Amino acid sequence: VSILGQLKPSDGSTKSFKRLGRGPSSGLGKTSGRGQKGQKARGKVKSWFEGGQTPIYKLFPKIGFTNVGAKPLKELNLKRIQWFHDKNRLHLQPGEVLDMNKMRKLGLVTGPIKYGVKILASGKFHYNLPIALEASRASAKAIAAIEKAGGKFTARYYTPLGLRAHLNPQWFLEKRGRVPLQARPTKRRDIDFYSKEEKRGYLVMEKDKLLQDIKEAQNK
Amino acid sequence: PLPNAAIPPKYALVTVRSFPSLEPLTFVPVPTSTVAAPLRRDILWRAVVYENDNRRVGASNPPGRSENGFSRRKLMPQKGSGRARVGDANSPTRHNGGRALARTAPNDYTTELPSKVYSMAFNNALSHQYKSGKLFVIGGEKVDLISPTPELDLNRLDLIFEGEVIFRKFLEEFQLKGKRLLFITDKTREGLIKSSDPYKQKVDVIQKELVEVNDILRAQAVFIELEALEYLAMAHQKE
Amino acid sequence: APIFPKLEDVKMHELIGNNNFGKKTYYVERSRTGNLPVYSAYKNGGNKIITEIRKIEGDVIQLRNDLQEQLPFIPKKSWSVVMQSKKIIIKGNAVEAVKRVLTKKF
Amino acid sequence: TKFLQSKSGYLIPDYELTTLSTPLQFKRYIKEKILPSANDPKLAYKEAEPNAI
Amino acid sequence: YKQYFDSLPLKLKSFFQRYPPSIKYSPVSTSTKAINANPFLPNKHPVTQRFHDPKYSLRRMSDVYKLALRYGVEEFLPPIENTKKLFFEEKYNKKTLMKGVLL
Amino acid sequence: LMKTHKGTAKRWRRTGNTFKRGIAGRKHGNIGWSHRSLKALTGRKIAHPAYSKHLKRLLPYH
RNA sequence: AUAAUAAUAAUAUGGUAAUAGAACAUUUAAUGAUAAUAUAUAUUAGUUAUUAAUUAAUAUAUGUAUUAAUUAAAUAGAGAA
RNA sequence: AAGUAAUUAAUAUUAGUAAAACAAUAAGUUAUAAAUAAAUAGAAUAUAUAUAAAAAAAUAUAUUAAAUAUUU
RNA sequence: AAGUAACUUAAGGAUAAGAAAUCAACAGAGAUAUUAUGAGUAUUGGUGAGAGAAAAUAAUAAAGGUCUAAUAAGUAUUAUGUGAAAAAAAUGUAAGAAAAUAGGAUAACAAAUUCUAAGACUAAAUACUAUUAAUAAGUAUAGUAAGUACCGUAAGGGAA
Ligand SMILES: [Mg+2]
Ligand SMILES: [Mg+2]
Ligand SMILES: [Mg+2]
Ligand SMILES: [Mg+2]
Ligand SMILES: [Mg+2]
Ligand SMILES: [Mg+2]
Ligand SMILES: [Mg+2]
Ligand SMILES: [Mg+2]
Ligand SMILES: [Mg+2]
Ligand SMILES: [Mg+2]
Ligand SMILES: [Mg+2]
Ligand SMILES: [Mg+2]
Ligand SMILES: [Mg+2]
Ligand SMILES: [Mg+2]
Repeated sequence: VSILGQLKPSDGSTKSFKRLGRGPSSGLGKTSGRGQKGQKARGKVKSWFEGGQTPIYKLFPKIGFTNVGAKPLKELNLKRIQWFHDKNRLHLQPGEVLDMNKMRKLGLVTGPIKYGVKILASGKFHYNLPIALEASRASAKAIAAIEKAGGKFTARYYTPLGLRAHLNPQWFLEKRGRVPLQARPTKRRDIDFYSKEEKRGYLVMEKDKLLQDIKEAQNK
Repeated sequence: PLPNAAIPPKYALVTVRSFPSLEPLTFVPVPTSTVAAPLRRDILWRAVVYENDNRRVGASNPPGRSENGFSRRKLMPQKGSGRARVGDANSPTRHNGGRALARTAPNDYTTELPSKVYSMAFNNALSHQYKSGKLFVIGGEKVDLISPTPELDLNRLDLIFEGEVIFRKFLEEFQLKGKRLLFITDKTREGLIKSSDPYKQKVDVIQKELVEVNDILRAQAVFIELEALEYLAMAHQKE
Repeated sequence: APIFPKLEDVKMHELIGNNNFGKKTYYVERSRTGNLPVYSAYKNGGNKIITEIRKIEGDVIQLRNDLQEQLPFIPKKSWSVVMQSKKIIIKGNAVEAVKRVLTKKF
Repeated sequence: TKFLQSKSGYLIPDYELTTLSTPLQFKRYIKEKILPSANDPKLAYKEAEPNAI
Repeated sequence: YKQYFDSLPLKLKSFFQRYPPSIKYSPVSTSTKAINANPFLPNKHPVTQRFHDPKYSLRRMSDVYKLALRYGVEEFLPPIENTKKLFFEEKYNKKTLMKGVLL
Repeated sequence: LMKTHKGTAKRWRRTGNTFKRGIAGRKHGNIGWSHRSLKALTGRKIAHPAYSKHLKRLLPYH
């Protein structure tokens, strides 16, 4: 009558599981795939035990360290952007700057963004979009490509919280009718990076107050 | 080029009716994806099985040698007895003892399924039902009716108490006495449920949001509100 | 916008059995993003490399034949169609070619 | 279609309605399907055994 | 206007109930038994010169201030200035960068 | 749940499919040996297939 | 360009530890006709390349299958403690 | 009267979706870029390029990316 | 293994916790409780066996804030002996501060942030029992008898 009593899974989906210790002809009879009489045959021995020879872990020297101050950026290639543009899934007349937030909205950069996005030149030879771009940084080649295109890149700084705010300030608004303002850089290295002209940083391209303040301090 | 590259038919007509009898009022065009999907029984199987798994109670709780009542005393000394060696009286080897590899308290049989797949399965079920001709849609207020809704009968999917009698009459008319039926309703039509409860064994009455693939598949004839149907379609859309 | 349009909106050739779609014709739906459902796959531990044409409505066999006609340099015996899910698997990594063949029609 | 149903006594499945695009076609369908069961009652379609012969 | 007031958050309302704007609370620390004594400041008791811990623990006070800011009603609270807590835009403006940043 | 063997993690690091490790043998007792020879004992090295399985089991999240 | 069955030619078909593939019995859940001329279990004699099922006779129940089949699962198979 | 369950990891097969997937309250997980101990470094037939040691820049070693089109 | 078993003491329908001398990072949050993620990440270990956070975002939750201290030294802190495998807060022994112009918080110092110890109350989510209702790919050797017969001096064991 009903289809309910005649449903099968797709061919290749399911196998029979191997039934041990259930008679000899089955194939996994008495010893049930264990062989004879070892430690293995009954007790548990850690799979990676080495017999007592110094193990692969214990032999070699331990190396390096994890930089906890490190912030790995999501990479995003010019090529991808170009592809998106070609498709027509890239709407930028409303918002003239393609910021990280904008990218994420588009799909452009997918998954979660923790620290920020680095732009990279994969399809620089075929890139030609006169666009304002913003990200956490970009490779020199990428920058060059952008400039050739008649585009405009600047590299901004975002702390985690700041970045989060940028990505979706709507949430923030919903929460406490406000968006948290952008933190200044404080780590010296970060400051240096944003000062650098070649990196195309937002401290010198916007002529920020912070730099000026620093200069003043130095003077006095 | 590629010859034979046609464009597919995107709609399908489902005749809206009036639930005490079933007099056709209008045709409504519903999309092909929710009512004329090709029958992919494997997808259906994935859904149904999943549903069953989630429905399990899982109360198999035999006593293991830990939970079994006996003491930990070694019943007989290791040697000197001339008998086989014995431990505590909880070993599964002995008749009174625990069970080996016991299953314990609430057994969890729940499984996952991608939402999209589930939606597809639902759609497929509906399509199957429609193909069978055992899908019947009931409605009125929302769409323009070609033929005017008759008097003494409404489009709400609702009704000694008289209602029960009416229901019985309907059943008699439609040759579906013994067979199981499924009423998919937009809201709690209490009256309808009351009417049906004499025939509870063969009648499912389900709120929109809680309808299951199994329930549709099980049912020999389904009666659904137009609004409810629309909602379902929206839920299991595609995008 | 609406899930069900009004009866007046729908035309006669948009319903089932009025296109003659079942008789030897087919249609390949594009993905959500709007790309051709042709994909590379690396099976059996990255060792074999196949291509897979997916979202096909109608007669897959006919489609396969048409594809073969279009691009004959891929041998005939390396075209494996599965009927349960209606998708056609090609032995090599010839995705680009397939895409090229496709786009021009739909 | 409604008229046909009413006069006939047997209601047609919505799928059929959707498909068939002419009165002649409808008639043919009816002849194929519902006529034989009307004449011979034990030749009818019991749902419990769909593969019945 | 009354309706609007009612609509406001609960904590703020509660605060208003016991510390209304009708009275002007002193900016600087005071006697603990004066009626213009600021809840947010550590006031001192006359008998036994012991600074009482603020009638509003700092966190709570901060929260209240934030709430006020959100609905514009900053001025109807007593003044915070003598607690070293500043908020949002003003804080950003008036912040002397750290010795480590400047040099 | 299952967890990384921290010792192994400290020694080994994930590079694409395989793992890399520091050559053993360079810590001391180096003098008298030719510096061109000891060049080989510096640098990283890739995991032998024999032991890849073990490594995988050791560090299931790398 | 498939499947099922049947041909022709060829090659292959011992097997412990072990690997791989395919079935059957039992019990439970989902779907489910039917019927005392029916069913279930048992004994005997048949039948089908047969751990199984079926046929006939016989005996005992029982107003009658969780029955055929497809899934899901297992306290799923015992001369070896 | 004896290979079971829970929480994980890796491989395979099939299904769904697919340059994205799951979840879609927001997060997050994996994929989308390789490399390095780490750092402000990072992709046009290869002989071009990327990262590491080296360096003015190449070479040299390792791994990677890169071939009227439709991204992995 | 493990602050687990065990022994001992004391309270309640629940107990504990709880309105920051907290977290954080120069932008911020805003009591506890414990679940997802974060994360088997940081941290740590005869650097073996192995152990392993927090911020943050989500749920669950209730009106969740609110004075009952004339605002707190032998207290903070230091030295020394102990002390939740990672994160302190505790504690025996002696030394022993300061008034918001002041304290605490980070190996250390300088900046800057943040909180106010040595006084307090607190529903809800939670644990366990008992009853009722529902659902059982649960049990008739997990289906009511009996803690009986019987065994042991006893604790205790324990049938059909
Ligand atoms: Mg064997
Ligand atoms: Mg041996
Ligand atoms: Mg043996
Ligand atoms: Mg062995
Ligand atoms: Mg053999
Ligand atoms: Mg058994
Ligand atoms: Mg036996
Ligand atoms: Mg035997
Ligand atoms: Mg309490
Ligand atoms: Mg208390
Ligand atoms: Mg522990
Ligand atoms: Mg004090
Ligand atoms: Mg206090
Ligand atoms: Mg006695």
